[PDB]
Amino acid sequence: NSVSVDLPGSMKVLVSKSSNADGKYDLIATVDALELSGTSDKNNGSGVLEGVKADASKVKLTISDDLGQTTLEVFKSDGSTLVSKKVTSKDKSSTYELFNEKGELSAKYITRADKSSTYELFNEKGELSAKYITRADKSSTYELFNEKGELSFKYITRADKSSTYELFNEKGELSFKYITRADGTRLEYTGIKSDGSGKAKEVLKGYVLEGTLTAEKTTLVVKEGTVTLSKNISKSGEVSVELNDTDSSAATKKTAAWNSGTSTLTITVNSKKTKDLVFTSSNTITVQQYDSNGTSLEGSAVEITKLDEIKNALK
Amino acid sequence: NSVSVDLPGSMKVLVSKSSNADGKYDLIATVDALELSGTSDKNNGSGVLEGVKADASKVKLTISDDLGQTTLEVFKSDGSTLVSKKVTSKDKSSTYELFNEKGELSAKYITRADKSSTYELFNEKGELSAKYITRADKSSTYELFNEKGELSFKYITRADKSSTYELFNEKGELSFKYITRADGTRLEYTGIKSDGSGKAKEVLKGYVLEGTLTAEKTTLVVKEGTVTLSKNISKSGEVSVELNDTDSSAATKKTAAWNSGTSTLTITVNSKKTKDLVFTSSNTITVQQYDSNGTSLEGSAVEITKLDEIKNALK
Repeated sequence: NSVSVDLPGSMKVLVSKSSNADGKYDLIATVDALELSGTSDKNNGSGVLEGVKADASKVKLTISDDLGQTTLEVFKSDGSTLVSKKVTSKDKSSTYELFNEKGELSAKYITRADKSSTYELFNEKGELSAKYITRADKSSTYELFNEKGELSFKYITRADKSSTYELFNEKGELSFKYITRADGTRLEYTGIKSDGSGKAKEVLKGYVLEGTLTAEKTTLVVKEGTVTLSKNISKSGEVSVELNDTDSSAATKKTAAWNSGTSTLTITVNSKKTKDLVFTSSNTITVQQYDSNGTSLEGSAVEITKLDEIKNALK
Repeated sequence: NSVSVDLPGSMKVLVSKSSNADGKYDLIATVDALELSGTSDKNNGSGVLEGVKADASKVKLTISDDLGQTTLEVFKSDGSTLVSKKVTSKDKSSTYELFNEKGELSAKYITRADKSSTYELFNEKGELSAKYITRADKSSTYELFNEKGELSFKYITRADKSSTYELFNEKGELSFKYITRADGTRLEYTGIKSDGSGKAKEVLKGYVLEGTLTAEKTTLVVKEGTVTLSKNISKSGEVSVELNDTDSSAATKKTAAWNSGTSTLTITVNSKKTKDLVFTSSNTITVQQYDSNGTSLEGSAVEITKLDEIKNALK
């Protein structure tokens, strides 16, 4: 008679209660349609079991002494050229390797305790041709490589539901990046140089802002007369806004203060606050005027629909 | 004064009501942060408008005479090397082309009336390196190509929520295919030859069926004594089941009939129905016995959990 033992990788092994003619315990398990058999010094279900299919391909199940991992190998009829290998741990992490006709690594799937995973594809040269990475927060990264193993393309989805397409030049350097936010506003970077500089544009509902990219930050600029509004976006997506006016008259010169907590730029002329520009979480801009004391806001905040309207607010 | 005209691709053009000094109508539109201007013989908003950015890159908007399509071209400062081209029709279909630094096609996105689309990526050689196709029923196909423009990989999702991974050999012939159904049962084909033949396995809950693949069909086989059960799956997923017994005694010989409408194989021995094997929509097998007249089913249908149980039913 036998005991059934649960193993990592949703497998079972049957161990004899009594040892055999040689002092060993007899093992049986079923993989695919095939009964594997083996023997072990231990009676806990650990050991090696093997079988041979009708096509003479071979299956080997290796169960570690503490039942902490299983290895399942499938071989061609020569007994040494791998078809597949699956290593599964007690902690539910596993590596699955797939081999091509030659017995060389063709694809590899890795899953982890956290439920994250990686899929890798390999070419005729045994080099990594594509990789898809899923993390536990739902986010993912897909990478395509070229004959030199440099990036040709990359697509990233995030938890915030943004997506990014990245294209790379012949040398594997980022050349273009296209970010689509969940709300459908976009950032687009073109002509990106080896140092991470290039041209930038932010696509908002009803208008576009233009500017430049450095490795440090994105700077989008709006000029009207002598005033220059600059909207800065760090690599991490943190917005900060500034204003400079070359007007030297204390009567007409605009200055401003940025409040990071309220995402609000407050414009001042001649010692009095004149308006608040709010840079909202919906990726809109609203403008609202202060009263003649520069002390309280009047009327209601007005959502900007056009770049001319931003320019108007800077006059 | 001007009239505003709605165009394909969510654009607007302002046309003068009155013609100009040369008998032409003046056109204005805004693309990105840039005011484009032009003139036309017509007063409907059709014609060509152009602008030059602060970096001397150029934008050209071509609006057809019947307002049936727009073409928006972005050029480098030379005025001829494309950065991007977007052709948009009245029927909401559009082609978006992206060019690399050299002015060569790097990526192309096509969307259609039906809301289906294709994304294409091109390599340094101007050859198709990857393609993603989304159809209107939600289904999609992703293809990766090699340096010879033959397939290296393909991933397909369907409306029925099945997925398929396909791997290809050095010559671009299918070598492996792994089908995962929505219920988590699987078909796996290995060692696929140029004629579409190879090894097959169906992964069911609790057991695996093995067999072979031809271009015609998948045949999974279960043998017990002199009886052979064959489960056939066409390329389209249509199941049919047959049984043959080499037993020559009319007293013990099994035969069977397949009912495609009820997905049921009915076994007969000695002129009496003995059991129904149902091949269910959940990709399970149930067995149920007939009474001693072979006329009505007795007890209840029992879900098979193991290959040994199928073999038992064939004894």
